[PDB]
Amino acid sequence: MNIFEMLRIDEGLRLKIYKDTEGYYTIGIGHLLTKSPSLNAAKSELDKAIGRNTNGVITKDEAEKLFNQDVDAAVRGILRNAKLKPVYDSLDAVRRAALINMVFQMGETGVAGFTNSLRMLQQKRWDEAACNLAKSRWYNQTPNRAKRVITTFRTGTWDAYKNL
Ligand SMILES: *SCC1=C(C)C(C)(C)N(O)C1(C)C
Ligand SMILES: [Cl-]
Ligand SMILES: [Cl-]
Ligand SMILES: [Cl-]
Repeated sequence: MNIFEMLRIDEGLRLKIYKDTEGYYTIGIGHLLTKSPSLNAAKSELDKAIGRNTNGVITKDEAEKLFNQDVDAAVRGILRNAKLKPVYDSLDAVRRAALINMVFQMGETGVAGFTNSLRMLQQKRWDEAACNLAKSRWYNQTPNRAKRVITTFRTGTWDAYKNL
């Protein structure tokens, strides 16, 4: 297991524009296109992202290209953020992946806002952190995915991703 395999499990792979869990136009391996309700706006975002006039459909290689960029953007976002960088630096490789996962799904700003959870993580109070993380819109809206990420923070193992 690694961050790519983890996120691939959590985000799936779809080669045609589809609506994510929040009803937002997405493609590939959880590549958010726009929050706009306009399919045309989403298609324009796609074309710009890929560098060609798509028919709202991409190849597996193109999906994986955007995925690589998105993982890199999540890491870059953590490292540039004053709240997230110290937490990330304090974590082991497995838990770092769990943090990258959260950033991929909700963005740098969103995760940086989890002040209490971040403190418990930095403190290495794993069970306390896990309970605190569950008290969120994030957990309520995507409970199976959040449960997997939380288990990863609680244990520092890939147990939540092994049967998957
Ligand atoms: S992480 C959720 C938990 C709560 C809120 C109580 C106190 C019921 N627990 O025993 C857990 C730690 C499972
Ligand atoms: Cl998805
Ligand atoms: Cl992009
Ligand atoms: Cl879920």
